[PDB]
Amino acid sequence: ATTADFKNGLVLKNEGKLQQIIEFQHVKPGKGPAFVRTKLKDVVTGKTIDKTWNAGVKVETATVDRRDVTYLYNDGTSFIVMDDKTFEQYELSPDAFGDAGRFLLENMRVQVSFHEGEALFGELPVSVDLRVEHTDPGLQGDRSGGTKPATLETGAEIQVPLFIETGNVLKVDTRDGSYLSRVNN
Ligand code: NA
Repeated sequence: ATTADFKNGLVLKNEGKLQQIIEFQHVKPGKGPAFVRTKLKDVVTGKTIDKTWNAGVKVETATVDRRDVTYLYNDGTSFIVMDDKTFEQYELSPDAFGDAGRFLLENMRVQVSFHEGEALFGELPVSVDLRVEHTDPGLQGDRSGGTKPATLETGAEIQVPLFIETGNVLKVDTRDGSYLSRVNN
């Protein structure tokens, strides 16, 4: 409706794009009119910009419908994906999950967001369990502290503590590709 309606995660229809408010601030400069600064992220492209607004100016929002979805596979071109409730099978851009698509497994439960029935983007869980394809031998005398590169079953690489071995199943933070913990048998 207006700038007063601004909060983080709110998505605007603006100059032909759909842009999420990542950060906003109402500003009273103490000389002249108030205005708003918004850090905006194109939800599709991921490109972020800084924009300013005349305080109280009309804005137009998009309702984003979030659907619980299962990732099936990569057909060489698209991510193939099934809507959990409807069981409908459709294509997503390989980019639709950002850098975190790095960590998609077959049959991973994900969320996809829509405006007027068109997929905008997908999200993995914050934590996912991925197996180690390869890392250097485990060192239990912590003897090499620090971390070593590990290659996950997806081909994604992360830093892991020295005690990790090939075949270990790790918990991984998808927000920044960081080691969380080792899953036990
Ligand atoms: Na992939």
